[PDB]
Amino acid sequence: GGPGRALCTPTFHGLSDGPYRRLKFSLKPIRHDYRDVLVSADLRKLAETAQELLRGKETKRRAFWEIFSKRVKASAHMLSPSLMALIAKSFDVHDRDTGIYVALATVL
Amino acid sequence: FFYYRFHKRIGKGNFNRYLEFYQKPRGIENTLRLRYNYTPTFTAKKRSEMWKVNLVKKIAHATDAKQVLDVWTYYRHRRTKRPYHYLLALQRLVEVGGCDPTDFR
Amino acid sequence: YDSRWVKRLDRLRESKFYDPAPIIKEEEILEADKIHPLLKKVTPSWNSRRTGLLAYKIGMMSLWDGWGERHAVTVCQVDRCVVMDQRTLDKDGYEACVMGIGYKPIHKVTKPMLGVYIRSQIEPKSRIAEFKCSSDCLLPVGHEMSVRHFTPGQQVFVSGWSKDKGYLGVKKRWGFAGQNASHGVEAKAHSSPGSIGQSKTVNVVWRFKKMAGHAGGDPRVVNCKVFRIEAQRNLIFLKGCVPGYKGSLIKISDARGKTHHRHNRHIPLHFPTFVPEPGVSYPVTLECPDAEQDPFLYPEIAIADK
Amino acid sequence: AVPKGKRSKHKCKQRQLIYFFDQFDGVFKRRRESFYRSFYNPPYFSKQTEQTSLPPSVLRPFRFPGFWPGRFAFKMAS
Amino acid sequence: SSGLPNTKRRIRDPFWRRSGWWRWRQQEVKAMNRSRAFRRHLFPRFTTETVSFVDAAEAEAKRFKEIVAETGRYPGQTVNFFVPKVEGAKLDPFAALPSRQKRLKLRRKAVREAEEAEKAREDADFVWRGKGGGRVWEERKANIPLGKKKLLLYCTIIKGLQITDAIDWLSSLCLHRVNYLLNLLNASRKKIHEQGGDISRVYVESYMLNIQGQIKRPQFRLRMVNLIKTWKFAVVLRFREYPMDEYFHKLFILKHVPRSLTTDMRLALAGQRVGLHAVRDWYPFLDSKTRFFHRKRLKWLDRTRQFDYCLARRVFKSKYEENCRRRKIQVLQARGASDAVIEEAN
Amino acid sequence: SGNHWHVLDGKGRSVGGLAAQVVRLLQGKHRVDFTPRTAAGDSVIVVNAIHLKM
Amino acid sequence: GHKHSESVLQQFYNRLPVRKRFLKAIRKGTLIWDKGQVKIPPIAMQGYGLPNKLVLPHQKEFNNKLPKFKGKINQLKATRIWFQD
RNA sequence: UUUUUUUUUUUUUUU
RNA sequence: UUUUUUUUUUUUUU
RNA sequence: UUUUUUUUUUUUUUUUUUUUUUUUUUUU
RNA sequence: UCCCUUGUUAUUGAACAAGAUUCAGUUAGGAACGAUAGUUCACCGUCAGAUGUAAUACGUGAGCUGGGUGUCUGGAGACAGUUUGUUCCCUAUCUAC
RNA sequence: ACACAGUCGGUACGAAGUCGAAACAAGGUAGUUGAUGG
RNA sequence: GAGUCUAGCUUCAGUUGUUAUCUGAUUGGUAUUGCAUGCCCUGAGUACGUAAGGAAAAGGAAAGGUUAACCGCUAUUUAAACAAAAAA
RNA sequence: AUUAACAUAACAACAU
RNA sequence: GGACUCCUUAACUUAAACUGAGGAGUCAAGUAGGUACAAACCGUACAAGGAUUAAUUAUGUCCAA
RNA sequence: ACAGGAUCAAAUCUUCCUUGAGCGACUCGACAGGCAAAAAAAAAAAAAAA
Repeated sequence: GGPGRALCTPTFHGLSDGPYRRLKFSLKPIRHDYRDVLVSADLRKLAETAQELLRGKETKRRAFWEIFSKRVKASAHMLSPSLMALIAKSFDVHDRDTGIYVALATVL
Repeated sequence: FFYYRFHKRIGKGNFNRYLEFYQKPRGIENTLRLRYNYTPTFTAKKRSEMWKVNLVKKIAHATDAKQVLDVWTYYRHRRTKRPYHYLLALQRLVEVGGCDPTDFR
Repeated sequence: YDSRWVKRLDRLRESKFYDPAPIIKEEEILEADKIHPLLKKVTPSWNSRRTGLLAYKIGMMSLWDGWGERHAVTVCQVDRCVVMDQRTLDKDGYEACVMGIGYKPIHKVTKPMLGVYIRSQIEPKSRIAEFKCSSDCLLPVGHEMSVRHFTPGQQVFVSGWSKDKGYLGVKKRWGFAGQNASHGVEAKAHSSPGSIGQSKTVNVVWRFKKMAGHAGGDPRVVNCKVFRIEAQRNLIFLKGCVPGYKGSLIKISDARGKTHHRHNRHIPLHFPTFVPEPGVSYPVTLECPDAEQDPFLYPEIAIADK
Repeated sequence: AVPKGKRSKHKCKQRQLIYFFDQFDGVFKRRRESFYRSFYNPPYFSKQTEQTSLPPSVLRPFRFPGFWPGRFAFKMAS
Repeated sequence: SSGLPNTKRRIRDPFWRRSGWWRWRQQEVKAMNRSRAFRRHLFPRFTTETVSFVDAAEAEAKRFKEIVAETGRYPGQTVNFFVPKVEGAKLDPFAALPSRQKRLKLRRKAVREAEEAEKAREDADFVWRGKGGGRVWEERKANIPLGKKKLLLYCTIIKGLQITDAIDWLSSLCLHRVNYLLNLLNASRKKIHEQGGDISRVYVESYMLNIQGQIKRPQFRLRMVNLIKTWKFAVVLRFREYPMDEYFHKLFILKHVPRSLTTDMRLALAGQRVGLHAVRDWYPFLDSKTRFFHRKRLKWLDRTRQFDYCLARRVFKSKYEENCRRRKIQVLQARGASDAVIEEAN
Repeated sequence: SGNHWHVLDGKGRSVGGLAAQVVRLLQGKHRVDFTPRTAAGDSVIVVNAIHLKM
Repeated sequence: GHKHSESVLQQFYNRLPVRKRFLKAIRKGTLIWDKGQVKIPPIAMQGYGLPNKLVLPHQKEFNNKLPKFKGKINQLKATRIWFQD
């Protein structure tokens, strides 16, 4: 017994059921080089992609273009005079004008 | 942790005739290690453990020393920092175009 | 590290190998090679406190006085008490001075400890202590304390550890009464503690109950009087008694409270330290001033019945 | 006084290990170290047991011939 | 000192510490100890295959019993059922299967056959095994006037130690009733040596106690008659031989060398029974400081990709086998046997 | 990280009321996903405690 | 304490988290405990009416018609005054 | 003037 | 309302 | 040479003497 | 607010000294013996320690006892002493091609 | 284990991806942003 | 990661009780007292009171008593009785 | 040869 | 040859859980709920059995709830 | 740590800013010491060299 009510004692309980109620948690191997991602690309990956674009005539998707442009824009202040020429020539060959040329004019 | 002991004692002081000064105190009142007395759930564990990946992920994405420093700062409380973590940050800092050694960060 | 019977003979034979007594002078002159450049005279204030000192208990002695009354005094020696470091509010968070005393073999000192001594430019120390004082009495690092810090005829506060007596009984420790030796008394009742609690109304023994156990080894404090000092050998004679073994560490400070109010009121004392002026001599030995009235005076006390 | 109840198995179990550690730290460990010191000195020879005991010896044997370099035996003479 | 144990000793407590030994603290301490323990190993960086240990007799017993359990008959029976044991029955239903000793003998023969077959394989120098393999021996000793309390103390001491080491441990006691254990130890060592196994690689696995009975006696008192009795117990011991592979990993890597070996080595060194060349050779196993520094250098080498596990194992095994072979060759030559006899013997 | 913070100004407020309010936050009962087994609350910071009334 | 059994009224007092000074007063009667507060007991004036909170429900109608005091203690002119039980 | 009682299991009296 | 205040008082009626 | 009261000394400090525990480590 | 020590200075039939009733604290330091054994009380003699009450199962009997108006070698609570430690008994064997 | 040593209940995989996110709108380009003069 | 000394917390009883204005070159501006038995001395044969009679503010000291500490002195008990010469 | 009480050992466990 | 409570009433110190009478409920032989903590008071569409569902009752609605 | 940085720029001897409080202070990185012999009221007393 006690001062309060005994029945008025809510208890946590699941309102449904499923097979993932006892799935143990484990730490999977973590990637060692995260820079390999286009999103998180670097000066080396940028140059490799530019060389691939100049070599191949493949018609890539919009996403690639977008991401490539954005990354370059972001990292414009880290490029070298030799790498800027390659990156701009890729665009010129593929006939793409996403405002990239204006941005590089401030750092060239 | 069957039993977690924690008490707030009446420490010595002098508050009488106190003058309001717009300044921060010495330090926090609570410093004792926080030890849970219950097993965590999957989501809790995940949130606790995701730092290992998020750190690197954000370091990689960073594009300036400011960002780098900020990122590093955010995961301050994160214990058990492997050596390679330092190496990564150093490499990124050098690539970004240097940093401020004098920086508290 | 010899045998019992070798040590016992040593104890007896030691007396035959005593070096001759030194030659004590009447005057002393100090030069600039024994003075801290940073040492200066500072005027005291209302909220100013001095520092303490450390000493080793040597032994008791009996000495006369100007009136001819014999008194028992303990001899204390300051074993090269030197300041190590200081504490500041900005740095640490409290004003204090760290001092060292004693000597230790180099073949017993750890490397991290030796690192401190190298910095300090001082020989290895046996013991290290700290004192809290006011900020205006912080002595410079490397200054060597002297017996001249305390003026003869002032009250001092002495602190130290008591002796050890091992395991003792209730009757031996506290000094219980016990029971009679006769009149039909059980064997066990001779030295029994007796009642140790109340009835079922109180089912628990009160804390801090007087019971049997290991005796001795406790901190104790006492008041003392500065009777005589020696500059040559750095010796101090204290009137009264000091706890601890003949060689144990003891702390000495000034009077506190009533002791200060009643006694240490009209006694001019060098607040910071003893500051000798180059080119002037100082006494070697200082004695306590005699009293005013004749101690050997027995006046008449009337005894009238009513 | 007299016991009020019976001791459980758990308590006994605890006591066992307690006692074992107590003994090991104070008897066995000291004895082992004292035993091991005698190796340097020649074995002990008793006069009383001379009737049946083997002759005295100084040299100690090697229990691990695998790690025993140098000659093991001498060739017979002509 | 002189007839008095040191007063300033430190007695360990398994359930209490001045720094705190609570449940919560135990977890952490255990975690850290396990973590440190795990890391002490040095596994190879390249292996060709992994071969596990399995007991054919034990598998066959389970296979024999499973068919009886599921079908209710015996292997080959098509007309008859299974008859379980009944009170007063002398016939053992599982009489066709072997006993524990027979299975151990079969194991001891199979391991010998596998050891002989190993030499044929060319890639035997890059094969992993783990732990579990080795010959196993069992003995017994009954009629021991000692109780469980007394027996356990000794048993726990002797558990997980070298055969030789155990002997010393028991000898150092200077006890009377320990002689019973001593005799069992000595007999087991002699029997294993006669069986051809290497006594230098034999370790004590575990033990087992069996109650036998009691012998009560009268005891008169002022107002009662107590009953005084005596204890009777039987001790069962198990021995296992460490293969070369296992042996190497424990001494070279783990550096868990026995004490007897090191004492012998130090004795020889002190007595000048060996040259200046042996000190360095035994440096990895001479003293605790040398073992620790050696292990640290090993770890550094390993991290530097400088250390070859397989090469070290081969060198170790070759040196041990060469010393063992030279011992026998010199022993045979000591008798003055002929060249033909020596060649036929080895 | 999932750790929320609530900084309050207890200037001229009642101790009881403040305490009552704080309790709620501490307990985490204000959320839908409240579990009595665990502590579903959020960190609470209080200032100007000297200014309380009774 | 040492006493085995105690009165309920005393026990009640014993449970009051107040200073010894106020405890004594409370015990005496100079002070009362109400609504978790300590205040002076009500004052009963001669001739004037008592507070409506102390009389019985059926006595309130007659108590309300009696004279009432709307002044200070200094201005009070009662022949005799005492605490209302 | 009223809402606030023995709410005398604890906190609280936030009106 | 004023550090006036061991059982002593002033000012203002809030 | 040791022990003891039958001898001697103190009757002050309490944010003092003293101490087994450095805590931005929120899931060892 | 308990026998003495405090409330300078208004309660007093309080001149001083020595006294009587009542109230208040942050609860400070103190209070010696003997004869007769009529179960305790009025009183008696000494140092004048200076008119010296109750509760706690008679407080207290697995601590002791006495001329009447039994025994028990301490198992669990409590209290008084004491405890090296991350390691220095043993054991703790990845990943998988 | 606080428990007369019991009973009820008890953890919700992926993005830990990324050359995606386009047929809302705006956009300091952050896979950013939507309510509110007290 | 490790050695020393320490900050904070804890500690017989118990409390929250402290600083407007601001000497003009004129010797300068609160300060370690919480506490308390009896008798004696200065104040004092003074205040008071026909007379007898007989105070306080402060300090100083001799007994008795409690706690703690210690072996310089005294009392009780008690132990020890051995290696200076390199001619030894 | 033989049930229980009783005595010892091996293996099995990780959201800790 | 009965324990508590409601009304009347004998005895007692208008005392006591006493001693003894008249007539209703409960316990005895009644579960779970409320009354803080141990039969007697309130309520019950009052315990054959099972499941994760809806309701005006004593009574509650600042926190433990 | 005078270690980093700004300036038409500092007496010998840094004008000024950054280092969250230069990891509470110093110091060590082959650092540190449990057990044994011997000694041992607490405590102190041994350099290595079988």
